[PDB]
Amino acid sequence: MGRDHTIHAAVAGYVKYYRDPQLHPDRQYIGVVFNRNDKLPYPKDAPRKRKLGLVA
Amino acid sequence: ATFVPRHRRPYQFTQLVQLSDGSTFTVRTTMPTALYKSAKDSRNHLLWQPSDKSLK
Amino acid sequence: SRIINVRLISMAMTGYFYTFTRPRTSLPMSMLKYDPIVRRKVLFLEQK
Amino acid sequence: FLLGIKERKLAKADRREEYR
Amino acid sequence: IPDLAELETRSALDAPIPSEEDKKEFRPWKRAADRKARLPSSRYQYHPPKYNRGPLHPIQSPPSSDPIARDFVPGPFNMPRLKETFRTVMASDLMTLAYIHTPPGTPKKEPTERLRAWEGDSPYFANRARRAPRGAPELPIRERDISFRNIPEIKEITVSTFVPLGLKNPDLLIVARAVLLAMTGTMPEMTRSKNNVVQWQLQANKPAGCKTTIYGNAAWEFMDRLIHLVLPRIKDWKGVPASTGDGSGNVQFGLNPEDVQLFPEVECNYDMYPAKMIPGCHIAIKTTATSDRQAKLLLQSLGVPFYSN
Amino acid sequence: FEESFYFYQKRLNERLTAPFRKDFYFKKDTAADLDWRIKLKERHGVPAKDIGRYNPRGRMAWNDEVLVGSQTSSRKHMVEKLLADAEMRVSEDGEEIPAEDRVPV
Amino acid sequence: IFFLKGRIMAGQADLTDNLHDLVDFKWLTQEELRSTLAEEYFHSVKGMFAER
Amino acid sequence: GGPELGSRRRRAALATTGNLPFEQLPYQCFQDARKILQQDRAAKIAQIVKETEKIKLIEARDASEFEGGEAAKQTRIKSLRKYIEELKILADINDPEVKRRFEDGRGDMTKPVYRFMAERRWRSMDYKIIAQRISQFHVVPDLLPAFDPTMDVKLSFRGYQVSPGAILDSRVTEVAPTLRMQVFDKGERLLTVVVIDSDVPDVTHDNFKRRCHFLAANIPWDPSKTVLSLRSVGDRVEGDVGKPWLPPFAQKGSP
Amino acid sequence: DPRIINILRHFAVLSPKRIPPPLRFGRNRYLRHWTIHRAWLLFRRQQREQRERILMQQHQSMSNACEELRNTEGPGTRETGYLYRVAMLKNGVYGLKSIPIEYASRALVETPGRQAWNHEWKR
Amino acid sequence: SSVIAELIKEKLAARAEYNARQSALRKLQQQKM
RNA sequence: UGUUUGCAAUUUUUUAUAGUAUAUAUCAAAUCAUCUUUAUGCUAUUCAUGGGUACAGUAUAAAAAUUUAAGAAAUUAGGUAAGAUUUUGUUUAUAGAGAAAUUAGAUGUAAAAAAAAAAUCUUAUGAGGGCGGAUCCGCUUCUAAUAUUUUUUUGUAGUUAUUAUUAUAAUAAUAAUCAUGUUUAUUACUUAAAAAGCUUAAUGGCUUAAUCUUGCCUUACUGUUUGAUUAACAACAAAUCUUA
Ligand SMILES: NC(=O)c1ccc[n+]([C@@H]2O[C@H](COP(=O)([O-])OP(=O)(O)OC[C@H]3O[C@@H](n4cnc5c(N)ncnc54)[C@H](O)[C@@H]3O)[C@@H](O)[C@H]2O)c1
Ligand SMILES: [K+]
Ligand SMILES: [K+]
Ligand SMILES: [Mg+2]
Ligand SMILES: [Mg+2]
Ligand SMILES: [Mg+2]
Repeated sequence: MGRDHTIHAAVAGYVKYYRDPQLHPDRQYIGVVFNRNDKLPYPKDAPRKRKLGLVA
Repeated sequence: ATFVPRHRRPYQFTQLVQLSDGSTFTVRTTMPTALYKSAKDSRNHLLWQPSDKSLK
Repeated sequence: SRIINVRLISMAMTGYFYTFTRPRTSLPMSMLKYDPIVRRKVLFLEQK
Repeated sequence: FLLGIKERKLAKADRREEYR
Repeated sequence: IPDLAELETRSALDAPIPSEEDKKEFRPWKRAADRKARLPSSRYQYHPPKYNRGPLHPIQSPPSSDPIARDFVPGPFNMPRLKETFRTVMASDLMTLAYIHTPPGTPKKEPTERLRAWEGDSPYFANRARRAPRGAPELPIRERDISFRNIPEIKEITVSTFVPLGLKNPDLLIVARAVLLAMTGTMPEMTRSKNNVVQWQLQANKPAGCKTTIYGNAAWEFMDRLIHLVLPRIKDWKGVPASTGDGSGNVQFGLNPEDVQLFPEVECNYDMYPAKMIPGCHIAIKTTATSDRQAKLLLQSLGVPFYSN
Repeated sequence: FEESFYFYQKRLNERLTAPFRKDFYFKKDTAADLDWRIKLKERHGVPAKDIGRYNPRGRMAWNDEVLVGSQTSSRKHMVEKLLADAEMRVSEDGEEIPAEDRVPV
Repeated sequence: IFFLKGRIMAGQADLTDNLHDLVDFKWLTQEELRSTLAEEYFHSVKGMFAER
Repeated sequence: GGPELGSRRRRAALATTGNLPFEQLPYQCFQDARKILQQDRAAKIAQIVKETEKIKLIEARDASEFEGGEAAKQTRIKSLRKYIEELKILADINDPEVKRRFEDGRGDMTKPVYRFMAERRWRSMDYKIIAQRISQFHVVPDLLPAFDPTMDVKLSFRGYQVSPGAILDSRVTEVAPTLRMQVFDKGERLLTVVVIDSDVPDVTHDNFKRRCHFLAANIPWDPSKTVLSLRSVGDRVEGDVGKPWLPPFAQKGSP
Repeated sequence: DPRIINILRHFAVLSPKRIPPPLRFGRNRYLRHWTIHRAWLLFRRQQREQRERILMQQHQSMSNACEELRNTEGPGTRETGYLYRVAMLKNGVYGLKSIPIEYASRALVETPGRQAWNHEWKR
Repeated sequence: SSVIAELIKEKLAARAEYNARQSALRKLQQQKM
């Protein structure tokens, strides 16, 4: 989130509009998933899905 | 960093309060007097002793 | 007229400066800023 | 400071002994 | 027994009471004098921090109970006669006076939701905001029955003094601050005006009074001085109005300036305050009661006469 | 335990409460002031009458805990000292009343 | 028998010209009370007792 | 008056004062407060004998008698057994010497009392920081679905204690670390130590893989043992080393 | 003005800089205070548990009598539980004259008065 | 103050030793600067 | 000799010793300005300005102090850390006090403790599962975790007291039960909407912080640079956000 509340992607991926009742009961969030078939919000107990993002 | 305020209390004494009936009890007060002889009190007021005829 | 633009001159005598605004009915400005000539944080003081 | 008063007070006592 | 074996065998609480001979040779005043030296200091030199940065800061503050702590207040010094009197005798009566017998197998009452929701067949009712409090804008607290587990008691007392004229004569606030100092035994906190009125010359956000709050035994002792030494001496006093009460178990009333000097703490030094600078105070007695009638009943149990307002 | 505890806490109050200003209760050079000063000298400067002899300040302030059997912490000793103070020791002229001509309370 | 509880502000009990056939009266503590009254009569009225 | 007696204040105060136990100091309030706790510990020990003999009666009782069978008999002895443990801790939690012995490190950790205070010390600060390191560094849910630590673990490299979550040098972390573990539970159990590196970069599949840098098992540990050196896991102490200590390393460029 | 200065001198003493500092106890003194603290809190428990035990017993006695009273009948041609329903009424309990001022006003005192009790009181 | 003097001497020596070391190293820093 | 005078009590570090990496002591720093004359004076008494005497735990003559409220005022707005979380209005009551002045209030619940059976999905960097083409992709069984069921149940004690039976104890029922803790308890969840506050109108947002309070600060930094504003304003330029 920027200064004026503008939301930007931090990673390459696909935009996903969802609601996280575990995080906040009455908020709606925007995310970015590395796999288009994934669904948010990710279960709090699942391992974090992250990409290396480096070249050798 | 919330400040921890220190209590500012004045010197206190232990005073004997002798009511108009002669009964004496101990109290914690700030006055320097040792014995407070009370000539007038609830034990010598008609409003608190409506049935008493001596005060009537 | 109420606000003036002052110049905070470096005290490393490197000639770098910072310009900030402040009201006339106030005290002179004085800050610890980064001088890019010597590449170190030095004391900057108002010009006059 | 405190010990200084001790030496000065003790010194004053020696002057007083001679007076007495 | 194996359970007893797990206990600390070197128990110090089971040691014999000290003897008399050893008691005679224990003279803390002689030990220091004979040494003629300063004992080395201990390496444990932890002192309570002046500021609590947070729960994970390396240096933490101790609980207020600890004597070294900067919030420590010496414990009780005596038993207030009014706190003893109420609990020993009065308490059994209030429980007896106000009692409603519940059958043996009465089902527990389920408290109703005071913020109602919309239930019905209209598709709009699902996501409607919870309804407002029915009646008053703010929800009033529900009364608790007087049982052996809930006996109304006095908790704290707040004495508040408002001195509008102080703004112009700053010496009215200094004297006012001193009166509440000796009357209650605490350091009053100055208060500021909040409204602006040109007719009354009242200006907003300026120091125009002080207040104090005494808790625990200090509150009980304050009631003793009020009910038995101050209030009986007021001339032509009728009693506490029967309309007093905020609807939650708190009683409030006001004293006149000539009755504030009747306090035993104020009269002894009545000549130390400049003339006609003694203020009037508002005394708010906060109790554990949950209703106005339960509070008035409590005060009646402590010898407080009420008059029909 | 209650008696010992109160005495223990009363002495702790000496080390944490503000000092007593006699000027706030007695006017200088009066019967009350002079009478308070004489009795204050008998108490060795302690403005209180139920805590014995203890100085919150000084090199010997640490010794605030009485030994076993201390009559000072008893209630009979408190009432005795407090009643030995209510008697006036100075007449209205500022002269110390003789010890034999003092009226007990 | 249902026993109510009463508080006496002042005065003394007088058995003169009593309607009920009462002979003597005495004010006893909780300790002396159990010795005078019967066991069953005492076991029923001991729940009303107080600390002191 | 050597260093084996304590600090300079003790060695100094132990030669200018009298020889008398701390519990026997002739102080009014201290001896009047020790008499209240005295008859209390006697009342708690008198309760442990009444609850102990009450279990035998319930133990030697046919399950058929209980209206709930054998299930209602184990839940009644469960609450009784737990009620005894609290009485054993409440019998010495007020002792002034037990507090002194535990603070001086000379307390026996095989007794419930000392383990109760030792656990109340760990939770006060040490648990809080490690509970924070687990969340902030994303140990959970990365490694485990949910984890609430129950024992203390402090690792030191070459004597110097390293704080939790501290970037260490590749030379300092070249030898097996020493674990200063304190267990607050009763009995002796086997503890398995696994050091896993969860940030090994795999450039082929564009993701991270997990690499185990140390693995050991079958390590007997009691609440009286404090230090464990990961070097002598199979030489001095009993244990099975699945994989010896691998020097941590991190290639240039990767976080 | 001189009287006001006397007032200020009282507040100047209560200033945070003038008041005494936080206590500084050694280990032996601190441990001794810990026992005094520990015992006092336990002593309150015993007074609390004792005060709460008596309050519980009294309530049970009232409930027993009330529950029993509800089942009884009479006197004479009165329906069962009439007396129970009459006892639960709270007429004047929350009024102004509910509890007599004299009984409540009298409190416990360390020592008795000149006349501890008045037997000459007449209706 | 028979045995305490011996202990105080160990205290004074330790303080004096460090005070000498502090001055023996502060002089070194003033040479590198 | 900083740190409370009766004795290994906080964290890290320095040094030393024993020791084969641990252990104790020691040192420094952080946390905190606790006040420190061992008596030299005072007090009482006595004896000729003076000389003694006093014997101290019920401590003492032997140190109660020895050479003008900022926590009553300032509406100070940014970085960062911590703490607090309805502050507005309305309403109730409250000496002076009135339509209009201050203060105190204004939701409810929980805190001994569960175990166990199957089912419905969903997930898993779980079994490197199996089969097609360890990790990719499509199929997939098993375990695990979350969610859900009103599901299938079992247990719901112990402690204090009461009552009932039984021979102070046992059993059953009933009521209470967050409490080893300075009751001003504490901690967690909950408490419609509007309103207050956030440099200024209006709109949206924030109460889990963007508000408020406090501590230390001045990144309101220098150079270059990324991706966007469905390719800013339907061009260009001046602009806005953002990355390294
Ligand atoms: N505070 C707790 O630890 C605690 C624990 C369980 C229950 N409760 C409940 O809280 C309510 C009040 O607690 P409480 O019973 O401890 O009240 P309390 O009377 O014992 O304590 C209240 C205040 O009075 C003081 N006090 C108590 N006894 C005293 C005495 N003998 N002499 C002088 N001062 C004394 C205390 O220091 C405290 O400040 C009760 O209903 C009780 O059941 C409290
Ligand atoms: K700030
Ligand atoms: K609201
Ligand atoms: Mg802001
Ligand atoms: Mg408001
Ligand atoms: Mg365009």
